[PDB]
Amino acid sequence: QLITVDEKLDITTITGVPEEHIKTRKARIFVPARNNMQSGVNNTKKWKMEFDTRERWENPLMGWASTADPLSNLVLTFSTKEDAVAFAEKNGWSYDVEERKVPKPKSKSYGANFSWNKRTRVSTK
Amino acid sequence: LGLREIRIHLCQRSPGSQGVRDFIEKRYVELKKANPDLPILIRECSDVQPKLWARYAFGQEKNVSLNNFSADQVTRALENVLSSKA
Amino acid sequence: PTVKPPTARKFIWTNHKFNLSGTPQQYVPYSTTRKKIQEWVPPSTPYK
Amino acid sequence: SNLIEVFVDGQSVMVEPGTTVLQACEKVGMQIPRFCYHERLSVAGNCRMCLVEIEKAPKVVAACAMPVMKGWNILTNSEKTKKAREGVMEFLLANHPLDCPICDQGGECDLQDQSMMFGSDRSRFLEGKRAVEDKNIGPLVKTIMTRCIQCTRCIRFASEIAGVDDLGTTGRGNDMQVGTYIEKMFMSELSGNIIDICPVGALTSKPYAFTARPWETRKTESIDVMDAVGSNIVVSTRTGEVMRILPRMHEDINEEWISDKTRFAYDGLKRQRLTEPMVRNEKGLLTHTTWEDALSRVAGMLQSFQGNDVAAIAGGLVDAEALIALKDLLNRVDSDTLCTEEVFPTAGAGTDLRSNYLLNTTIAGVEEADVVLLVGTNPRFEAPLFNARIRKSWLHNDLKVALIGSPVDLTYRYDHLGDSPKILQDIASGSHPFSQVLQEAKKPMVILGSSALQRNDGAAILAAVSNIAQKIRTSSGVTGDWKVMNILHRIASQVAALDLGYKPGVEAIQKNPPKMLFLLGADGGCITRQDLPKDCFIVYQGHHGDVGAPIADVILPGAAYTEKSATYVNTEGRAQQTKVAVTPPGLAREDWKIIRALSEIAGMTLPYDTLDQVRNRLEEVSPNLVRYDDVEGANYFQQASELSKLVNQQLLADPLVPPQLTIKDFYMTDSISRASQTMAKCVKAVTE
Amino acid sequence: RPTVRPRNDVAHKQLSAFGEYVAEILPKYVQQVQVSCFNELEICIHPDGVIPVLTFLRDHSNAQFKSLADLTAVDIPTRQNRFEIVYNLLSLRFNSRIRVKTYTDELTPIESSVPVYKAANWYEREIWDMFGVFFANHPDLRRILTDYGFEGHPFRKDFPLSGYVELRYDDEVKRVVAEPVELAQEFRKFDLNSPWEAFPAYRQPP
Amino acid sequence: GVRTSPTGEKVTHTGQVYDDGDYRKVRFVGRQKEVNENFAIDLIAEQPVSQVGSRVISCDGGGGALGHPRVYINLDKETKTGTCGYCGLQFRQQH
Amino acid sequence: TSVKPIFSRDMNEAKRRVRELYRAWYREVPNTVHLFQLDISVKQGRDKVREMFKKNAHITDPRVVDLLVIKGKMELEETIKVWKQRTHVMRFFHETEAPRPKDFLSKFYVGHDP
Ligand code: SF4
Ligand code: SF4
Ligand code: FES
Ligand SMILES: [K+]
Ligand SMILES: [Zn+2]
Repeated sequence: QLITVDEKLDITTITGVPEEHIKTRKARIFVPARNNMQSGVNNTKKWKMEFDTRERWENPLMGWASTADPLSNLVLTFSTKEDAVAFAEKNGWSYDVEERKVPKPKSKSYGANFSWNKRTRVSTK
Repeated sequence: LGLREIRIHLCQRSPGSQGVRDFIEKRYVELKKANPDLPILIRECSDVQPKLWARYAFGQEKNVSLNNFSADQVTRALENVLSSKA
Repeated sequence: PTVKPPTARKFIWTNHKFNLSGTPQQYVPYSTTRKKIQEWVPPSTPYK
Repeated sequence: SNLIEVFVDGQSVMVEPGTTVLQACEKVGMQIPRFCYHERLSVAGNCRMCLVEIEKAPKVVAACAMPVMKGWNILTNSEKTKKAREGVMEFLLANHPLDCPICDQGGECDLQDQSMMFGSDRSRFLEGKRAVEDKNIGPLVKTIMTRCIQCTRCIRFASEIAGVDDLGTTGRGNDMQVGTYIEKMFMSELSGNIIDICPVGALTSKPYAFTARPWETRKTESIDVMDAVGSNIVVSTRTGEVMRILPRMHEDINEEWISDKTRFAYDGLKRQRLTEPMVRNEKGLLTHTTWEDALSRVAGMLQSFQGNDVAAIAGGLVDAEALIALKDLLNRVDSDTLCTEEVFPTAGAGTDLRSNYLLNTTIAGVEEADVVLLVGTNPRFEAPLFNARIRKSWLHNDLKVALIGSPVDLTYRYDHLGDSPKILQDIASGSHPFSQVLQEAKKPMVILGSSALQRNDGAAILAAVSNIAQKIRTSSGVTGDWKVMNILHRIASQVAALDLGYKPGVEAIQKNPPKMLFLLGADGGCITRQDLPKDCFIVYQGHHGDVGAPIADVILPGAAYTEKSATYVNTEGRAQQTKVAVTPPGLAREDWKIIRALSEIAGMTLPYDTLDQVRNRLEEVSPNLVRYDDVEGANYFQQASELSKLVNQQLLADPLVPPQLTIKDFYMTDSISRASQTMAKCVKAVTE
Repeated sequence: RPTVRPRNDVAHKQLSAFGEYVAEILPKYVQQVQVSCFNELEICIHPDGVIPVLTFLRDHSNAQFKSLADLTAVDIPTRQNRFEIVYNLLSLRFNSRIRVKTYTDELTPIESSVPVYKAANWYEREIWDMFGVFFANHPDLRRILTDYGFEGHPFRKDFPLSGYVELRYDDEVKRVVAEPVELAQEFRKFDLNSPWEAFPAYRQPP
Repeated sequence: GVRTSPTGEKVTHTGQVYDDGDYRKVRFVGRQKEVNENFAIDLIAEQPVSQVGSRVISCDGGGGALGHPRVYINLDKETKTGTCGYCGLQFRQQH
Repeated sequence: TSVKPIFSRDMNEAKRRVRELYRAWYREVPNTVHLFQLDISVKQGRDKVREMFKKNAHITDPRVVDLLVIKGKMELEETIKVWKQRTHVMRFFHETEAPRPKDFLSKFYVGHDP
């Protein structure tokens, strides 16, 4: 037998996260930009959630990068921004949502390289 | 102790800012000539409810809502501020 | 090694060392990279 | 109606005529492998990696170049297609050098990745390999040309995007070599983009060489502040250190390019940094101190002054959060002398109307214009990506460009009307023949450079230019809601400061010299101690010790744009925000927090304690400042043009000369680039 | 073909036939049935059907899955019901395996399957411990693997790898104490995924 | 190529050395700073340039499969030598 | 918006369980202090119990309340059966943790975190 619940889903109290790492964090919800060094687009399909970057300092002994941020490496993956937003809301994180950038359709014509009277004519091949 | 700056916020297309848009189109130039060295910062932004901000000496501020105001009410709200000294 | 001597190299230690832990010859770790950020040094003369 | 039906592995897709096979595949989420093809360059068709079988056709077609025909079924995964890819990959790797461990491309290499995904897993090449000699094309791009695969992307980018026809191919066949033939340096403000578009490690970043591998870098999406274009970037960091800057695609701003200053000046962030608060000692020398002590000294002076006795100057890299915090603090002592370094005429409407000081047409709108008039600007060096958008329209739309000012090389041919400001009056009056071009244009665009407004007759020039833009709009020669008047800014902080109500230029300070002066990253030297009373108390807040710092009484180390989440408004009026890539060094602090902390110690606590609260404050002052990535249109050009006429200024006889006439002037313009050893190498390279 | 795993069509057909058999007999609960290309049969069910479906497979004469090989959970944060509950069962009579899957979220109890398999006792305690899925009517549900008083469910995808707290002996209080985690060397995140698609057969529609 | 600083600390081949006011050099008090004294930059410079009769030469570092991946070095320029990117050996086209 | 309950069908039923759990914890503190030979007082232990309950006073979802009670009962069981050691009980008090400053200025002086 089911019951009726109208409260906004909030699980912050039963996840065990320290209060500091709920209230003071800013989740970033976005589709990663294509790495400009490569033409492949397979890393731009899904939505990601990452958190604000915090201090890294040099370990006195070795010079290694030390951190006190337990979420420094946390990156979550989502099928849609709605799924990402829903996950952020129920976990109590404030977030920013960046709309997906999709390359616009380009008009390509190999023949334009040899135009009779247009600047598109290429001087070399 | 008096006025330091006026700011007018409005939307470019929403009907609620229609009276403010008329005021700017028809009255801002005359108002600017009268108050030449008073900053009247008009800042349009889509889908904001119109508002009139007044900043007085030492950083005190007041805001009056202009939603669904006529161009005349906008004039009146402007005069209520150009003579107030909060 | 008396029948199959090792290959000689200029850089190979000619003098083997045993475990030096606990002695003044012990290894002490440290960062081998130089300072990453240079601070601005204010002028040595007055002008305020 | 117009669309035709094709099939991608049996899946129907409707595409416009002229769509290539490769573009049709990308409509159903299939990325055809490629090397020579780049969607922003002209089609080449030489690598042959894109060969794909068309059902019932015996010959594979180059998908990047072949227009799709109605009813074609493109088999992107057939055995014929796979064997074609394997064969081409085999030829590509036959002479390629076994360089991956020493090659900086390794780990983000399209040759490696497409070899893994589409090539065979072994070699049957039993011969010796080709070896090619390396070319020296300057201090930014390292060439290891044995790795080149002759894709000609670099050649096409240099010719079409950068408008520089220096790269080509010499020789023939297997010995064909990409280069300059002669010893020659590829110094263009967009040169570094060939590193990105080169699919292999043939062209690599010299400053970046050997320092990192792609998999270990952290990517922070951020914004550029080297100019006012607002190019989107990615800051690569590793273990708390900035390693390089990369373009981040944004179709309406920089596309996928960045200027060389944006790309290579980041090394200035590791030099001459302000890491500790400093105060003058009894001997008159700057000495390190605590935050408590430095702010107590500043708060003490602030409490003892009021009104005109306190002033502030904002520099070119200051963010909006700091700009409004400082404005609020000075307002609480009843000061309104909040100034910027970049002048803008306050005559008429001044900064009351946003349309007065914005690039109203937007950057993307240049692709719609049919005539562009440039006045008193060198956009190539003031806004390299804006100038690249003009060239793109010049190349593809046959745009007509006219210029008033010095005949600088713009990488495209334009009509030079002269450098005399009188030409504006002649054009406005119909005497000049080019006024007929503006009348017959359906979408004219008049762009006045902010550098021209730094003259003493700036108001007159702005009035004259606005008069021209008004003659066209009033004449109904244009279309619907097409904005004609434009201001091209070159300073990252300028538009946000104008939105917030700052006073453009330091004229107010020269009128009423203050007793206390805040230099918020102000490093242009517009106001020196010669212009201030003898006992003036100067506070410098910034991230670099450059011009302002050595004359201050108190130094407050702030954060650079890589070290804070801060708001910048580009020349269009688009608000964008950076993200923290690394934290500020030493004891440096976020710039708005310094002012918020100072306000508390001085008894005038500001009403915001967090980044989101200070951003709510920005919305109170200017709602558009929190609409990130949005371009809020500005209207009322007609009211502004009315106020422009009622007061008359005279043009000076000086010709319009931009501050940057040659590439040597491009590299060092702010405190970060002045501190960059890479930019110094660029400056030396082009002057020697 | 020496390097390619050989297919087994006969086992694929048998498992497919049995998968329909189960779906026909328990339509009330079965939502999806699939057989993988390496011949493993999965029954996806509504969570209400855990006990009836598991009981049927254990007891029915043509099933006889008498052994619960394993019981575990998978966290998929993008799903409304983030937790997938996986039962792996073995039939000695018919020398076969079957996988039964259901779902739940952070607040919806699942019926404990201890009545069907006594093996489920500790597996469900581990699922509660590591994922925070509550099982109703469990004889003794409590943490099993984590420290006493440990806060959180480590195997959730949003729980950080190194946790939130770390331990050391403090001489002043003469005991082991827990303090917020600080690492001398931060774990170095690597971005390994190639920007190029590897497996066309699994491409998702745009 | 070990050189010492004014404080006396040996300078490593990566140029590392603690500066005068650096507290971190307290770690060496009563112990020692481990420094390798066979500087590879000085050792490779002692190797003679190899004269060859072709425009292109291949290097695998010596030892066949015990060396490094085999690379081909172009020797067309006469201003400088061809240097192996892996092992630092130098080559020159004779005459 | 129709969901399967855990134990409670509404907040009133849920709050009964909360009160019952609080009574059990309240009565257990004196035994815990003696059994674990704690140096805190019975009042401190009960003040800590109240503080732990009070921080969840804003919950209005009966399913969340049920889980909090479920987890609270598990924690109580670990204490009564002495599965916890002294270190585990004393972790509630953060004795070795230095006072984290709260006001804007204090945080500004020490670092960058908000
Ligand atoms: S360009 Fe790519 S394939 Fe060629 S050596 Fe460099 S990493 Fe290897
Ligand atoms: S240098 Fe790079 S971009 Fe230019 S042709 Fe060679 S592989 Fe292509
Ligand atoms: S991508 Fe089509 S031939 Fe190169
Ligand atoms: K490259
Ligand atoms: Zn070698």
